[PDB]
Amino acid sequence: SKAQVLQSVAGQTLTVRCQYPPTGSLYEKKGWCKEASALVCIRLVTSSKPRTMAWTSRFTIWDDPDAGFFTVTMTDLREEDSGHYWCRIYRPSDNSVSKSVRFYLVVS
Amino acid sequence: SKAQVLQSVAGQTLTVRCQYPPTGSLYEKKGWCKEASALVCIRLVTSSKPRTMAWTSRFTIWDDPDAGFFTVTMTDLREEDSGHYWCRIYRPSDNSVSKSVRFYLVVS
Repeated sequence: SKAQVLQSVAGQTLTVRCQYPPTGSLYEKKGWCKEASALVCIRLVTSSKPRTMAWTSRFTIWDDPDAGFFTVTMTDLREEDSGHYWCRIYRPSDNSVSKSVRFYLVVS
Repeated sequence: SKAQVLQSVAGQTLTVRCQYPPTGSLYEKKGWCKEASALVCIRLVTSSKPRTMAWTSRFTIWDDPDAGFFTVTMTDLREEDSGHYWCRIYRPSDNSVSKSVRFYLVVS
């Protein structure tokens, strides 16, 4: 789909916000992954529970359903981080994707 | 000078890191401003003391000399935020600029 272009420079920190509608008492895992192929997106970080300090190296997610969005943070950008990414939201019931946004990160 | 290009989309949050060398026990105010002309840069936010929650609406700065850099955060980007900006570092002694980095923010 038409990737939204994000651009920064090496050493900086990237912040990406992805909003989503309410699903009641049910919790949807949030994920950030990098496209490796048209049909492979490698998971970089995932929020499994709400308002958790979801770590994993340079990548983190802070998700709060009460706010209606989660924020992905990528620190210490390198040229090699350039590429296509998606923030994805997964359903409990079957891990199907209910919302996904494609981004093109350009780091120079 | 050759502005570094930062690019995002409306609604997102922008993070800008500016590093700087040590000045001992002396504290340099940190500022973020937007170019209005070649010789006018309007101050948007300033850190007057170290590790302070330097507010002022959508813009904030967190500066920590022990870390060697400060971070400017601009939330809720709008198309109108597009333009040239500088993160500046001011000397005690006379408010002269000891370091400044020019950026071009593109928000679509």
